Amino acid sequence: YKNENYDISEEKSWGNLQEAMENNSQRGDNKGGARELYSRAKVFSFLRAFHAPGKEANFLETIKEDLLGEKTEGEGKVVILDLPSLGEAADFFTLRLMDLLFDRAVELYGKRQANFL
Amino acid sequence: TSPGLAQAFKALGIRGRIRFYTAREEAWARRLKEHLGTEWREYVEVLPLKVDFYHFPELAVALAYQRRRLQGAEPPQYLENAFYNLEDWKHIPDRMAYVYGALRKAGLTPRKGLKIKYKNENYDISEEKSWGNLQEAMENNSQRGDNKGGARELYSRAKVFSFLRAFHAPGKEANFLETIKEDLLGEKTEGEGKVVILDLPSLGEAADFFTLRLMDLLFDRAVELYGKRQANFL
Amino acid sequence: YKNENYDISEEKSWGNLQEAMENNSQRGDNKGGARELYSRAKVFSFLRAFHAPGKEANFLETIKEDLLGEKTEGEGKVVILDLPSLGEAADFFTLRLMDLLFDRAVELYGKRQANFL
Repeated sequence: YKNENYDISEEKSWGNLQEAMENNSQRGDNKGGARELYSRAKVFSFLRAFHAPGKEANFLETIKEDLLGEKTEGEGKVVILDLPSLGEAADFFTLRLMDLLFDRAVELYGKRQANFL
Repeated sequence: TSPGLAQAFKALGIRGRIRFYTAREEAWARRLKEHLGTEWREYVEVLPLKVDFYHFPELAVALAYQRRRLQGAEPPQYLENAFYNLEDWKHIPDRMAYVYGALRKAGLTPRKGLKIKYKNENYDISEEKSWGNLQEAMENNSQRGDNKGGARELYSRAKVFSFLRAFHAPGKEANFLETIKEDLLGEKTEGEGKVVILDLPSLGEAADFFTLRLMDLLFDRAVELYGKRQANFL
Repeated sequence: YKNENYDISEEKSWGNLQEAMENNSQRGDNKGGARELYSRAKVFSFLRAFHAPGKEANFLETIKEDLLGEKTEGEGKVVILDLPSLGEAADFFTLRLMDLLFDRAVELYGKRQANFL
């Protein structure tokens, strides 16, 4: 932020970040997308269920590497997803995973086949 | 046991009428030799579908501008500016350095001896040491406002050209789109027939882009010939 | 442009006009319709087929004068259009032509009749 390096993992540095972020721009001029997101931040509360702090995991990428990876070519990997454990976000994740897999398969076209069901 | 057009033409004695475009020339040449014999070059002509993107940077920007765009279509602003104003940049060697640098940063292998004119010193992209010196010089200038945006955005966000590695062949200067137009509607290739067969699967994910662009090119030329001669192709 | 007069026909004056346009436009402040059109000029490239320098270069006005001109009242002039020569731009032109003619037919109501097929 600006030119200072705050550590949001710490309570005091996060408080300093919040104070510097809110107090400086006390003019209400050009409340763009980012500022209004910060104002309406409460819309992100439901993500606390399927969130784990810090793994660079992105299980969608893991599934993509399992089914269409370079070093996982062949090997016939069977992927089973426990959709009911995802609650109300199952449809979104299913659609995004399907789109990602289809785009990867299209990119691989001309070299090798996707070969999965 | 069902023959193709190349084998049908050989039986009928029709020579020099098939032009085969593919990105797998070696694979098809071996197959052609074992079916049409040693003299297979008298019936089929094999031509490459790969293009040197350094020679035609306008094809590189067009391919990236019309990519997958997962679900919500979000054409980035920096690609849109480069897509519309690339021809203007060609008259300015300073801006064209960022375009060539963006291609080299993505991983596109250039031809040997290729040189650019960044600032006032001639650098060698094909040489690894000189490529490093050019890369550092592009950060020394990029320390103030300068010309942020336009060409500089392409160099910074040069990962959009990563997928072009499959379609790039250094030192080609072919432009098969213009070659096919001359084959079918060329002034000197008047009549006399010409069968053009395109190996679409070898073009991967760019087959849809090149097929639509080729048909637009051919249809516009056919309109220009109206009142003079007919297109006469299927 | 501004207050200086140029000659876009001449190469050097056109270059001076370009220098005037892009030299002072290094602000990016509220890009409007005109500047956005200038930045996207290639959209007009397909018009190169139908363009012809001159002043009385408008076949629509000539056809309007032929079919509804006061000088050509009566006459019975037969107008035939070679539509295929207009390529992919025929439809538009045709529509426009009709609308133009129709407007004049409304403007002459009470004075005379259009009288054409």
